[PDB]
Amino acid sequence: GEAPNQALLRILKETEFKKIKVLGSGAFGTVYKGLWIPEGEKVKIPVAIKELREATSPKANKEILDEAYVMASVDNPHVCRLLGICLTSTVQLITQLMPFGCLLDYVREHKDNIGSQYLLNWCVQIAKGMNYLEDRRLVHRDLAARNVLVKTPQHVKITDFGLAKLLGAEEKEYHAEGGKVPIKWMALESILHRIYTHQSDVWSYGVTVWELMTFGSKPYDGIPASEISSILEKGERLPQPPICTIDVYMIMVKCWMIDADSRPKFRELIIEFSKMARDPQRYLVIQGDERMHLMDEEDMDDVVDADEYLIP
Ligand SMILES: C#Cc1cccc(Nc2ncnc3cc(OCCOC)c(OCCOC)cc23)c1
Repeated sequence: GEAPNQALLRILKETEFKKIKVLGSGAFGTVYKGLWIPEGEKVKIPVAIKELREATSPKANKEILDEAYVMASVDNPHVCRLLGICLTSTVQLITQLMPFGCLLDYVREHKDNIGSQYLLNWCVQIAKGMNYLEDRRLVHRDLAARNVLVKTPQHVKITDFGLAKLLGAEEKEYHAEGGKVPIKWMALESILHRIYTHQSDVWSYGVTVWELMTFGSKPYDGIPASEISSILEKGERLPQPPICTIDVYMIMVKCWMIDADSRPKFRELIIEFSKMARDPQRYLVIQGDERMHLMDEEDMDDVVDADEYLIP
């Protein structure tokens, strides 16, 4: 009693796309930047191409195809979608280019120009994407700022489905196996029982929210992954970001309750952050909150311009 997944997997000819520059060569393969030019039409589509290292890997090959399967099965404005695959020596995933890269690095190199309206709209958008995934019965499993891409400063989307698992109809949770999950973003029950749920994703959503409000800080900067379970067992949690009103911080804290059902639901996070988005400054206190444009390059507020200083 399960719905057939009639998603279309598109096989694209390598001749149809012109690679142009590598965006990153991490410990997973490489991500390129290019243009997809379908033979028939008269359109040039900016795309990102992801593949593995030159030599063929056994299990890594299955993993790209697993990731292709999930990306080809989601269609939402706040989720990254697969345009298709190109069967070369190694399989290549092709998706829409998110020009401004990942959100984490984005908040880092733009701290001095990120106003409360942008922060709150991203929380709404990320919550919408996640609620969609929940409707599709998909449990992310690696939600974090690094996995949210920026199409434009006003439009972000969730990505990286490398660990995503689709749950059955009467299936409530996923039981994992190997240890390859980032500890500092996982629910307590995940670390203790390898259990994952939509509610487990909410915990990660909370942490993701923390990264944004702190403009890109590393959660538990000191503490090493091994200790995280214990500090969490003692009831410790991430600190209140300086720009955070208690209203916002209470949202992050709720996503971190021990009882998973006590945490909010993505559909509720959307409503909550949406209300706050209508009146940004009542919820986040940021020094500039616009732009913060005559570079003094000094620490002085008794400065007065010469054409305002008259005959003494
Ligand atoms: C298929 C697939 C797939 C799966 C997971 C992740 C991505 N990533 C991306 N997809 C689309 N556009 C990207 C653009 C990027 O530009 C970043 C710098 O911004 C000026 C970018 O940065 C790569 C990491 O090094 C910075 C990643 C992009 C693609």
